[PDB]
Amino acid sequence: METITYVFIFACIIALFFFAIFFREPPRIT
Amino acid sequence: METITYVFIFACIIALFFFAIFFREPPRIT
Amino acid sequence: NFMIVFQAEHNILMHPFHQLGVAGVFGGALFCAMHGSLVTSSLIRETTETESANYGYKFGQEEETYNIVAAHGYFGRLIFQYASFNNSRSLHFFLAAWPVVGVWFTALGISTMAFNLNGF
Amino acid sequence: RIPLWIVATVAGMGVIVIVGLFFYGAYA
Amino acid sequence: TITPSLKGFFIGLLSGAVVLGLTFAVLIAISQIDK
Amino acid sequence: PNPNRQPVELNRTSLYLGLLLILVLALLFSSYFFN
Amino acid sequence: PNPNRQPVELNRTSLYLGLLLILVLALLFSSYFFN
Amino acid sequence: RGWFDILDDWLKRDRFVFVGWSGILLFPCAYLALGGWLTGTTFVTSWYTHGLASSYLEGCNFLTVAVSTPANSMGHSLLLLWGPEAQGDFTRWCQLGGLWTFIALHGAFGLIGFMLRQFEIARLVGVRPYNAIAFSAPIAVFVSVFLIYPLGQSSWFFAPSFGVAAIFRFLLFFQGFHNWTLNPFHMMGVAGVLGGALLCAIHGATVENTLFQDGEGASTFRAFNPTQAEETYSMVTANRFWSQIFGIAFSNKRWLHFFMLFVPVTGLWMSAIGVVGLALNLRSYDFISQEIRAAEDPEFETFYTKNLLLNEGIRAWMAPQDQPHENFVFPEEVLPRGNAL
Amino acid sequence: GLPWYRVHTVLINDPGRLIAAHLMHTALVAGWAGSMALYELATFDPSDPVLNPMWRQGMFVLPFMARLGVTGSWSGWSITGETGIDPGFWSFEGVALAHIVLSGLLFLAACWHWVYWDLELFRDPRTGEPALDLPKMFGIHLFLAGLLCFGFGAFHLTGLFGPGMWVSDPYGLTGSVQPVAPEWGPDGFNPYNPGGVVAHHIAAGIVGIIAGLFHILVRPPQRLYKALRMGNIETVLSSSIAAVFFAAFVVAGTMWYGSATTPIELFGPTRYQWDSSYFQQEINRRVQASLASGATLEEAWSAIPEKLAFYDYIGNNPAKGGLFRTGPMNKGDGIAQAWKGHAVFRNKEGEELFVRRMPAFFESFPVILTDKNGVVKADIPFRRAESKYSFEQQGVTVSFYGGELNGQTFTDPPTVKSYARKAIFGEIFEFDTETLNSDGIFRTSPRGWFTFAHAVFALLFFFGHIWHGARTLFRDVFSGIDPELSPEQVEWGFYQKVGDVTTRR
Amino acid sequence: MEVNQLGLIATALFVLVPSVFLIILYVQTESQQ
Amino acid sequence: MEVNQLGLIATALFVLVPSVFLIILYVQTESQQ
Amino acid sequence: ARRTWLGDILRPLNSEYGKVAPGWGTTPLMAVFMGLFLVFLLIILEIYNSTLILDGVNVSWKAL
Amino acid sequence: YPIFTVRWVAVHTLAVPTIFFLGAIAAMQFIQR
Amino acid sequence: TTGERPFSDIITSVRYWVIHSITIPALFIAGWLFVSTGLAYDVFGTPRPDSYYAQEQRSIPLVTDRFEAKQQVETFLEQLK
Ligand code: CLA
Ligand code: CLA
Ligand code: CLA
Ligand code: CLA
Ligand SMILES: CCCCCCCCCCCCCCCC(=O)OC[C@H](COP(=O)(O)OC[C@@H](O)CO)OC(=O)CCCCCCCCCCCCCCC
Ligand SMILES: CCCCCCCCCCCCCCCC(=O)OC[C@H](COP(=O)(O)OC[C@@H](O)CO)OC(=O)CCCCCCCCCCCCCCC
Ligand SMILES: CC1=C(/C=C/C(C)=C/C=C/C(C)=C/C=C/C=C(C)/C=C/C=C(C)/C=C/C2=C(C)CCCC2(C)C)C(C)(C)CCC1
Ligand SMILES: CC1=C(/C=C/C(C)=C/C=C/C(C)=C/C=C/C=C(C)/C=C/C=C(C)/C=C/C2=C(C)CCCC2(C)C)C(C)(C)CCC1
Ligand SMILES: CCCCCCCCCCCCO[C@@H]1O[C@H](CO)[C@@H](O[C@H]2O[C@H](CO)[C@@H](O)[C@H](O)[C@H]2O)[C@H](O)[C@H]1O
Ligand SMILES: CCCCCCCCCCCCO[C@@H]1O[C@H](CO)[C@@H](O[C@H]2O[C@H](CO)[C@@H](O)[C@H](O)[C@H]2O)[C@H](O)[C@H]1O
Ligand SMILES: [Fe+2]
Repeated sequence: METITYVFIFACIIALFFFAIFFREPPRIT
Repeated sequence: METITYVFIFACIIALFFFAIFFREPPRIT
Repeated sequence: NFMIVFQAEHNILMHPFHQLGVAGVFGGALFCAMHGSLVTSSLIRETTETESANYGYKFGQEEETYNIVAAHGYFGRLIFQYASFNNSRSLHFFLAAWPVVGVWFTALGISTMAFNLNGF
Repeated sequence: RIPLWIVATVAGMGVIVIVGLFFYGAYA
Repeated sequence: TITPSLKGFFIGLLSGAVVLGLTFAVLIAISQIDK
Repeated sequence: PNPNRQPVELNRTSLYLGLLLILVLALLFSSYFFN
Repeated sequence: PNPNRQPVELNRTSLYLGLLLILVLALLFSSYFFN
Repeated sequence: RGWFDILDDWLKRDRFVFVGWSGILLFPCAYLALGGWLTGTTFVTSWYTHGLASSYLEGCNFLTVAVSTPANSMGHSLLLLWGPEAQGDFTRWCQLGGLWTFIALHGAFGLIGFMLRQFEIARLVGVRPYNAIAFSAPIAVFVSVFLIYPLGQSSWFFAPSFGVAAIFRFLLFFQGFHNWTLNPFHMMGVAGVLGGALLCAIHGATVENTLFQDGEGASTFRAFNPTQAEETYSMVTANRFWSQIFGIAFSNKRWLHFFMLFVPVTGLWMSAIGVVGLALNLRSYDFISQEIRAAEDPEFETFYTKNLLLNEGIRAWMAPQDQPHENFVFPEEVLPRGNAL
Repeated sequence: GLPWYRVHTVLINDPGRLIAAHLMHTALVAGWAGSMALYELATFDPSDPVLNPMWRQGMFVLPFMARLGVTGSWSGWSITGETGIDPGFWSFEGVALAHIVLSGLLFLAACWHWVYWDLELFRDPRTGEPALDLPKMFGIHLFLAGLLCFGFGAFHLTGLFGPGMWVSDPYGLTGSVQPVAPEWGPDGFNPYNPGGVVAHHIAAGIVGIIAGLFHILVRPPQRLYKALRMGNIETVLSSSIAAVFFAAFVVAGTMWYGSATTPIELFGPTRYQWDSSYFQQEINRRVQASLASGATLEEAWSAIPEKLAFYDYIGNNPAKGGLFRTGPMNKGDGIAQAWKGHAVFRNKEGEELFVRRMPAFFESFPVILTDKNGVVKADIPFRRAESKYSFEQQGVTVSFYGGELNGQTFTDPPTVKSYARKAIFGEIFEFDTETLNSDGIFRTSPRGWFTFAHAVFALLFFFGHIWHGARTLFRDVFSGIDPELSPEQVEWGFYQKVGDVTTRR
Repeated sequence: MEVNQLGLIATALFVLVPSVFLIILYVQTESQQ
Repeated sequence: MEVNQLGLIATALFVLVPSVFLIILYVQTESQQ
Repeated sequence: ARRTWLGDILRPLNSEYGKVAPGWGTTPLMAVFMGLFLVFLLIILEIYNSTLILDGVNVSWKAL
Repeated sequence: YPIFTVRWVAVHTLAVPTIFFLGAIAAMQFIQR
Repeated sequence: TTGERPFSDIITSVRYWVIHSITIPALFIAGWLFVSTGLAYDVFGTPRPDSYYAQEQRSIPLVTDRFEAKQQVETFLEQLK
């Protein structure tokens, strides 16, 4: 379950990378 | 740890009883 | 453990007071589900499809929230017209009376088997 | 016509004697 | 070949078809007579 | 904008009922989870 | 009514940053928690 | 207008007993299930399948008559009258337990027909079909217990026999062999049934004791008009009473009646799930930690270990007669006794 | 606002986001398949396919991959027991990797369809409303399903273009993936005939192609369109849930009773093979055939394969587990190491005694030794009960033929009693219980777990079918019945026909 | 007692994941007006 | 490996309790207008 | 609504919403096929159930 | 008022075998045992 | 209501009594003769009080084979005969 935990946390981090890049709140001028 | 789990769930149930009685959404007429 | 030893010593399953109690609890569950389903079935349209139907009722409103005539028509067509309560007060008295009398009889059964008057 | 209470009493007595017959057969 | 169980299956199928046909024929006849 | 989006609600009574359901189910099934 | 109550806000950027902090801290400290 | 339309108008005509399209399935199947049960409990023995007398003709009473299950060597055979076991002979069909499968199959299709009747009447009357939704729970119980449970087991033999004392035997069998009381799905079933009985009693008493005075008589039943638009009882007073007595109270009547729907239906569905588990012998028979502790400690005694000993007694003392096909010969020294524990 | 249990109802009139949600579900399911295969590969021990096969190890998705032809791994092992070997790309790891990659691609497609929901294809050309022509959708999908079924039968299962499927001997000794020719006779409807599976897929695929063409070309009747509410996607959900619970009950039944698609080398034995003494009859038949040929008891019992003796053991019976006894079958009695041989019990006259075997119903069973007629000659008494058939008073000895203790004989009563207590389970095996901390309490096989999950799911989906059929047939009244509902419409003796205003008297 | 270790995490997640879900919904209901 | 078993629940709680907290706040921020 | 190349290709397959065959259409043929399907399901059920025993069809593992 | 109604059919299919069975059960009560 | 004659008017009718004072005794007599003449034992295969056990044996006649159960029952009935 140790390896499962490490891989799960890493996969959550990669999914968070995806959502932070492609589903960010867009910066709006003014 | 199994005894702690049972006592914890029971204590959560009693706390939920307290909040459901004294901090309920008040029924309003009409 | 209490149940199993009681069955061993008194044969409670063959005692008609326990059978009346089982009829009381089974009928109470049946009539609870039946009354709930018939009232829920005949709720008057007061909400949209997105809104929950429970918001159709206001606490303390004077008008009835469901059509008892439609529910009676459904239940009369389900069995026959005279097996259906047209009186809501009679129906709710029956709902109170059936499991209460059944549980009275099963409690008295436990007491009478306490004095060793056992089942058949 | 026959009064309804007469019919009800006759049916009740008939059902009572059929129950008594079944219980007599049970005890026998 | 036709086993005894296959003949029994044919008897059961024919009996079910006869029961359904009799039921629906009687219902259609009474429905036509009434209205 | 998608016009099919709708707001989601859960009142305090539903919160209390759901918490009671979850906690009672956990109290019932915890002995079997530990076994 | 209490006049000191104020709304609480967390934007999506703060959500992403907090999730990154929590997940990276968990990835760092999980080996030591398992030991 | 077409034979289908004329037949449809005839079937849904207002009369004393509604027929409908569902009646074609319901009335034959329900009538045959009831008539088969009465015929079996009146005339038909269980001598060749169980070694039991189970009819009025043999001398049994109302509590002890049953239409018993077929013999274990039948397996899960449909046991049709024209099938390879009975071969068209009605007498051998009755002797082999074919009446049990007759009643079970016709009762299953009758339950289907009754639920379709609920749907049909809800459609014509114009109400929501929540009565059919609620009736899904007795159907789930019947399918799990009388069909799925024997199908998972060795034969139809271990299904309940259609009788009072036979059902009591089924209860004791599940206690002794499955430890069915220890199963949490049965526990949720018990909670659903007892909570439904409680809800029935409490709602009826609450309505009857919060009635508005709408008539001059001391018998309040005549003070209700079915076509009245106003509530016959005070929901505000009932809510106040139960809030001050119990702490919480219903404040939404629609939620109250949905809850009355929800509790016993969910309980019965949970018990059906547990019965499916028992169909594969996936029982909640034991707690492994307590088994290990009892193995390593002779002085450890709880009510659960006593229940395990009682289950062992049930199994060993009832198995030779309840399962005559296995030819269990248990000598007196292998029978568990409390004076040897 | 929307209640929680209705949130997904925002998808009902949004075909693009419905496709996105379906793609997300498909990605989740494919990712589960890949990750489950990888977890099973990480935990699988391929060293002993005879006494520690995959169904003793709690392998759930490995038997399905093995069923359709995937027998090897990139590490070089095979489930049939071979080392070396070349599985090509389509090993267990290759299948798992393909599923993970598929999950990622479906996730990306779901993102695209969620963002670009407003496609002109989903809108009705003459009204501009979101509309799906459900009958022609059914025709297209049925044609595709028929094509795929026909291809699976004619190419994969046949072995024309594909690996074939797992077939085995009746006693699960020499199973392998083989090409299977279709069986077009009545024996194609034998569920234990794999040629029937091939013939089914060919014929049903052709029928599905024909029916898909029919449903593409011809429109539904107006009567059926109104009655089944074919403009409503919830009627598709209701009938689909109905067909799905039908198929779930079918697969649960065929898993529990056994078929050509549920071989015992991949899922373990059935409970009915223990009930009918199937493997015990085969073992006795082989032993008697060896004895009549002129061998002794030691040689006759030493010719029995260990796998066949392992099938004749109640710890491999799927009806012996528990609901909350988790993990593999090895977590129970242990990992089987070697057959101890056949135990023959004799009294002080040297007359053969037979141990009564435990039925699947019994959590515990007494030890009773009878002669060939069936009368009891010896037993083990319940705890401290007094006796007259005990092993000491009648001198019970046990002799082992074949296996590890071939030629040995034990006479000391505790050893003989322990061997009899093990002999109530059938064939006696040596178990390693320390590697997994085995507790000695039986677990069920993946056959039982599959049957349980799918029967429970089928029952719950019966409820789902009921609920959704009620919702689609009663769509006009599910926010409540008509506030102006006429009392004459629901009272008796006002209309001739129920619910028909035109039949007013 | 020799309990299943995963029972702990099972029970914890069985408490945590649905309850949190409800809490999320409840809190976002209170912030709407 | 012979790890501390509680590490699992520790890690899970270390993931779950703060992140859930943030999620709660975020969702109730999105429902305000 | 956004127009796409695949959308323009697939447009004829989603253009007949609500069009019906008048009256009863092919419903009797559908009923015949449903009855035949019911008979087929009964046949395979009683073969599996061993209620229907056919020559050359042994419903057992030993048929292989 | 018609006689051969659906109500007549239901009443008599439950009524005729009821009396046949009741006579059978009484004759059972006079079995010597 | 519904066009059927009320149950009270039916059961209080003299004509109903004069039809049902003949048919009901006829059915009761039919059932009594069904049991008393012993036709029920033959029709339903229920053993008579002297037909549970064979004269020599005291073994309960369970059927043990699926496809020979009919012949097994017939064999038991011949051995009691
Ligand atoms: C609502 C009506 C209804 C329904 C659904 C059933 C259902 C059933 N009955 Mg039943 N029954 C009914 C009314 C009904 N019955 C009535 C009114 C009677 C009194 C006569 C009986 C008397 C009865 C007996 C005595 C027995 C059953 C049995 C059965 C079961 C199996 C029957 C079977 O395999 O038939 C299969 C046949 C069909 C489903 C008919 C399908 C017809 C198709 C669609 C048409 C095509 C056929 C074709 C034209 C014929 C050509 C044949 C040729 C090739 C040889 C099944 C649960 C058996 C049972 O319960 O065993 C335990 C049994 O022994 N029934
Ligand atoms: C290119 C596509 C593809 C291929 C070749 C495979 C191949 C495989 N998958 Mg897989 N899978 C795929 C896509 C694919 N997958 C997708 C998209 C998903 C997500 C939904 C999955 C989810 C998935 C899971 C969850 C699992 C697999 C598993 C497997 C393996 C065993 C397959 C098996 O037993 O099927 C069984 C398939 C059936 C029994 C099909 C039933 C079809 C029904 C009967 C149709 C009924 C409706 C129909 C339209 C009726 C009309 C018919 C008409 C002709 C008359 C095999 C290696 C298993 C495995 O071992 O995992 C490692 C497993 O557990 N797959
Ligand atoms: C069809 C589903 C299915 C089936 C049959 C199996 C079967 C199996 N899995 Mg598996 N698995 C599945 C899905 C499935 N899996 C999924 C989806 C996952 C991802 C989470 C896994 C992850 C997984 C792992 C990680 C492992 C297995 C293992 C196993 C094996 C042992 C089974 C066991 O311990 O059961 C235990 C089953 C139970 C304790 C029953 C749970 C019953 C629940 C708790 C009841 C819930 C009641 C509910 C709350 C009531 C609500 C009431 C409300 C409505 C009012 C077995 C072969 C093990 C193995 O041996 O692999 C080698 C193993 O280590 N599986
Ligand atoms: C193919 C299967 C399928 C599909 C597509 C749907 C789709 C739908 N159902 Mg439905 N349903 C199904 C099967 C299905 N159902 C079954 C089998 C049942 C019986 C249990 C039900 C019972 C049911 C009811 C009683 C209701 C719906 C409702 C709905 C609608 C809204 C659902 C929603 O927002 O849930 C939101 C759900 C959640 C936010 C949480 C659910 C979490 C569950 C309880 C436990 C966790 C499950 C787990 C994550 C998934 C495991 C997968 C499993 C298959 C192994 C939607 C159209 C509702 C409706 O009609 O609204 C108008 C409604 O009231 N369904
Ligand atoms: C001296 C007074 C003594 C007070 C004793 C304390 C009693 C506490 C009663 C339960 C409080 C918690 C209710 C939460 C839920 C809550 O606050 O509900 C309040 C809710 C109010 O309903 P409304 O009609 O206002 O809600 C309408 C809509 O908002 C629906 O969402 O009442 C119910 O739904 C009643 C049915 C559930 C009744 C559940 C009672 C079960 C209690 C025992 C079960 C657990 C035992 C576990 C043992 C370890
Ligand atoms: C609203 C009045 C009653 C309120 C209390 C009701 C509590 C529940 C009691 C129920 C039992 C007693 C009924 C009331 C009794 C009552 O009010 O007495 C009076 C009533 C008859 O009164 P009428 O003469 O006005 O009824 C005849 C009508 O057709 C009017 O022409 O009796 C019956 O309905 C007879 C019952 C036996 C009928 C047997 C028919 C069997 C045929 C098959 C039925 C199948 C249906 C199920 C299909 C799946
Ligand atoms: C199986 C079968 C069948 C069927 C048949 C039938 C359908 C029959 C019917 C039958 C019937 C239909 C019968 C009836 C019976 C009845 C009786 C036997 C009654 C009794 C009663 C009593 C005893 C009473 C009681 C009471 C009550 C409940 C309440 C009050 C009190 C008293 C106690 C008085 C056929 C041939 C088709 C086919 C083959 C098989
Ligand atoms: C993006 C991308 C990618 C990646 C992907 C991945 C990495 C995936 C993964 C995936 C995964 C890895 C998934 C998973 C899933 C899972 C799931 C979905 C599960 C579920 C579960 C469940 C549902 C359960 C349930 C339960 C339990 C809890 C217990 C009790 C019983 C039951 C069974 C109910 C790549 C690079 C390739 C490429 C492209 C893109
Ligand atoms: C470990 C378990 C974790 C469980 C995770 C559970 C996920 C739950 C997701 C929350 C769903 C609610 O999502 C949130 O919904 C509300 C309405 O309800 C939306 O809010 C919308 O309606 C409100 C009410 O009119 C408006 O004030 C707001 O401007 C608008 O956006 C939010 O924009 C959306 O973010
Ligand atoms: C296992 C770990 C569990 C972790 C649990 C963490 C608890 C988190 C609690 C969050 C508290 C937020 O509490 C919520 O705040 C919002 C503002 O932010 C309040 O909302 C208030 O402001 C908004 C914005 O003007 C108004 O629309 C709303 O009418 C008003 O009440 C809610 O009334 C309150 O319920
Ligand atoms: Fe009410």
